[PDB]
Amino acid sequence: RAPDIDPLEALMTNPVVPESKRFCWNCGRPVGRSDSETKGASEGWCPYCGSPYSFLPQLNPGDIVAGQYEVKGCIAHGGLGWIYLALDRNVNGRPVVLKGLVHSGDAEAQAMAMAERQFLAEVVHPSIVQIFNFVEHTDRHGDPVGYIVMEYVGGQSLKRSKGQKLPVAEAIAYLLEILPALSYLHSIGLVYNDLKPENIMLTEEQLKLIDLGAVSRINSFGYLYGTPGFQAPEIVRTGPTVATDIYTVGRTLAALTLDLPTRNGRYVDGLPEDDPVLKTYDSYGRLLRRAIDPDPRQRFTTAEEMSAQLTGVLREVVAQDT
Ligand SMILES: Nc1ncnc2c1ncn2[C@@H]1O[C@H](COP(=O)(O)OP(=O)(O)OP(O)(O)=S)[C@@H](O)[C@H]1O
Ligand SMILES: [Mg+2]
Ligand SMILES: [Mg+2]
Ligand SMILES: [Zn+2]
Repeated sequence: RAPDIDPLEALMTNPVVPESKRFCWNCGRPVGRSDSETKGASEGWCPYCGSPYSFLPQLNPGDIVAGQYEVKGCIAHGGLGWIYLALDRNVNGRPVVLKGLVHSGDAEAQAMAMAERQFLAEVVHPSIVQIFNFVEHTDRHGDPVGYIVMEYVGGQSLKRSKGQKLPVAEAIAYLLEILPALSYLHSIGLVYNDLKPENIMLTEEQLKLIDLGAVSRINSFGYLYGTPGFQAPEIVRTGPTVATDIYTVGRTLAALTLDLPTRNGRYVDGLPEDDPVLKTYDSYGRLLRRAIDPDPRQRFTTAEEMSAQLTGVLREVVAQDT
């Protein structure tokens, strides 16, 4: 007899953060580490900045959030802590995903965080993860914390290491599917702000953008955070813009296709000279340089314009590959 297995079990991870992956959310320094003297604590305070940390899950299997979401366990751990899998009692017990909103804060701070992100529930595009709700629950210490509720997205991110870079045609075809989602965001006065391979999910059917935490209004300065090697150099002066999102498209294509030099764990600005890929596909190299131009006024004016040039480049890459 063949067994009846719950397919959710294979989707979840052991709810322990390995020591090599423990960092302070505030100052970025390693925390919760074992030394030649003492064992690393799963929760405590950062010895350098004094910020509280916890690598323990804040929602346990069987917990019910806002009388609606039945927690099943953990999917992954990130910058905002654990990412939980839950079953939505309003939508037939469909598995959904919960993620925290702020690393720390009192009741008023949590309420303000939920309210400021509520607009994401109105973002509707087939290539952008759907946000279903914003809910409150108590953490492992009894203090109320806010959660974003989102659609469960299948597959894995486009993040590729030095040995598994995508062929140019594949990477372009992927970004051509992403660019209309950016055009859609720009049409409603929003910037995605966090485009990078790790935030793009590849499913059995399509591509989907996740991690809407950086989504912001054009020319606003409330959120300036970004990854060195992906973020536009002028973000401090202009705030997020269509031009900063175009720059991230260029950086994303480069990170998916090129063996980019890295320094202190981040990709260096610009593109390497004599790179075999850029010498092979000239129009592609020209498009990337335009997209990452240090002058934002020199970049593609709109995502629709970039898509039009990119379509032309795909035809040329496909023809060259023969
Ligand atoms: N909606 C989702 N559906 C399925 N898996 C998800 C979903 N959101 C996140 N995950 C998983 O969790 C991983 C990390 O998700 P992210 O939102 O990028 O978290 P992050 O690393 O903490 O970046 P931050 O918190 O937003 S600043 C993804 O690579 C997926 O494996
Ligand atoms: Mg992310
Ligand atoms: Mg984020
Ligand atoms: Zn710290």
